[PDB]
Amino acid sequence: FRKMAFPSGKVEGCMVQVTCGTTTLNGLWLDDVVYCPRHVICTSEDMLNPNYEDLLIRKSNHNFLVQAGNVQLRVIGHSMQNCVLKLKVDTANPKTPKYKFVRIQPGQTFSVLACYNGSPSGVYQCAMRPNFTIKGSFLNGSCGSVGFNIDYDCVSFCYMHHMELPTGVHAGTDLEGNFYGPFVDRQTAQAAGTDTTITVNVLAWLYAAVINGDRWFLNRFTTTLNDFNLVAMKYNYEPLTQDHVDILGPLSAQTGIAVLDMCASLKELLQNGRTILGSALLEDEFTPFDVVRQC
Amino acid sequence: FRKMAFPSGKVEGCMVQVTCGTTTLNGLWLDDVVYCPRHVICTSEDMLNPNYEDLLIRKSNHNFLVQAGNVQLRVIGHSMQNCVLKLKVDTANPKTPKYKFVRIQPGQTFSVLACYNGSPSGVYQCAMRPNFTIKGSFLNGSCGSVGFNIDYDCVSFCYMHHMELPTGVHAGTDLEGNFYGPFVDRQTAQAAGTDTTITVNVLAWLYAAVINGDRWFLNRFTTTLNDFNLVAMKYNYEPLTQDHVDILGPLSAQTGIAVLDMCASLKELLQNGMNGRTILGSALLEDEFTPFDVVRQCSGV
Ligand SMILES: *C(=O)[C@H](C[C@@H]1CCNC1=O)NC(=O)[C@H](CC(C)C)NC(=O)OC[C@@H]1C[C@H]1c1ccccc1
Ligand SMILES: *C(=O)[C@H](C[C@@H]1CCNC1=O)NC(=O)[C@H](CC(C)C)NC(=O)OC[C@@H]1C[C@H]1c1ccccc1
Repeated sequence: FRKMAFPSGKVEGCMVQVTCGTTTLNGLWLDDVVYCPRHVICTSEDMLNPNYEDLLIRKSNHNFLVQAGNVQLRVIGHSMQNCVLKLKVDTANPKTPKYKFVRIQPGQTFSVLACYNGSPSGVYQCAMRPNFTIKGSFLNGSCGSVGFNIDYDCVSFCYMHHMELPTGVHAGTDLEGNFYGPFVDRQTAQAAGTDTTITVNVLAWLYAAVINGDRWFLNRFTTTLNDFNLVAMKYNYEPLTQDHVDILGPLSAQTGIAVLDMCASLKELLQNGRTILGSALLEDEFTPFDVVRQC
Repeated sequence: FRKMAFPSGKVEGCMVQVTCGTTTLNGLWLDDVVYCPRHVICTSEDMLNPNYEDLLIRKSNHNFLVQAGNVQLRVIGHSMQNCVLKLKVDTANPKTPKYKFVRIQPGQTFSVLACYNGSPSGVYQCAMRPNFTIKGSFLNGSCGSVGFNIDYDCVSFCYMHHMELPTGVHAGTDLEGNFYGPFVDRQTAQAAGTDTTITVNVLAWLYAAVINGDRWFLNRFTTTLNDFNLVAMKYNYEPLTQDHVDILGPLSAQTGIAVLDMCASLKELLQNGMNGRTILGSALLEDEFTPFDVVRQCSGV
């Protein structure tokens, strides 16, 4: 059992290089539109507190250089939607997949195709935290990298990268330019809330382990929802609902471990602390969906 | 800092489905050849101890169903090379990347494109353990999935998946059909040796942590290759050579922390544990990043 990204070929086809002044970053070319963070129009000074409306007024279509390999695309329109720029280009991406824009929920996962200069460097899987940050690997030039899931041949884009916070975690927008969490695209110190642990994911992981041999944490003891949720309240785990139980229903079936048998194992691991799938810590960034896909 | 696979696009376009009998697995289609594990030609009873020569003799081209997307590729020939089967096909993959076949060294890493029925489902990063196994995620039907690196525009194919060992680790071959390690493609309990921890990679990871702000484990001490190696041997860490030191040179230069200083820090961590702290978020020492891995990621190649 491994943390696993989606095959990223479908997204690589959409990545382009967008340049404006001395600023360059990555764009998402879908049909005849390139999506990219709006702070591409910003200079050094401007970054501390830009007026994007006024700054955009100062830029014409020709100030934007969209590059797809050894091919320049002509920009012919531009519009600001929230924190993203939509540049209309004269050419439609032949490699446009079937795609949709979604806004995922915290606790959901997606893959990230980290890019630089419109070229992909690597791929990894992230979770959206309850405080609407992600733990990534992004350097300067990586803005415009996107997060996505693949259901069938449909690419669901859900994230576009804009910034690092002083803690070193990351923040960005959906593809309509709306930030996840309270953040603004300005170079100021910004706090994320206190985080918490995605209980439903820890359970699915404990299922993943069982399915893959690790079984030492199981026990004869059992527990109720209301009982488990006092323990969880104390260790800063999200409370478990009947909706979460039902979500875990399918892994319960494959294993014959009732959800609340597994919650008993988790109460005990929480109160008393070997390894589980070779981790010394409880992993909370696999969803039930992820666990079922990989088993 | 993250465990990060190469982008897999160039490889997805080479994955096909190969079926022979009730047995389906994945093949790698490059130019006009499809490469896959040879046990695709086995049934149930054959698995326990097959004579692959005899079994391949009794099979013909029409016995191999190769599907690529929604297109059926006509097989027009079949040879065996070591533990892999080469199926010549009527059409050449128009999506054949520039590629090479390499046999990687233990301690080196590579990306795995996990596939089922010729369809990619996922991608992750692995190391060739010193005992020539890999800790992967492989189910039935995943055989023929490949591991690879990208250097330049060239895909270097280094691994093709064959089997799971009793302990749960995985074993396979290079793309010429030679297994990494002492393993055979037969349904029998098979031992890998005792595994060791890849010391030069652990050091590479400690550099990655310093680069990313995690510094509590640095100390003012230093050591010698010889004095460190006597500790390494005790905790089943590969011994460090002057070659490993020079490989770590570039990361030494960027952090201005001397290799043997970091070895002093590793020494302390092994003898004292992590005292409850973490490092790059981990409660254990990671050994599946090469120095090359850390540099590619901490500089954006
Ligand atoms: C993409 O253009 C880039 C990616 C950043 C680069 C460093 N790591 C990353 O993920 N984005 C930016 O540089 C941001 C542009 C603004 C928001 C329009 N700015 C940014 O990320 O600044 C880094 C964090 C804010 C600074 C900070 C730390 C500690 C105390 C105060 C401020
Ligand atoms: C790919 O077709 C498949 C992938 C395996 C299946 C389960 N997990 C995997 O990675 N390969 C095979 O099934 C192998 C074909 C043989 C070599 C002809 N066989 C295999 O993987 O056996 C599973 C483990 C070895 C058996 C075992 C355990 C304990 C004691 C004795 C034997």
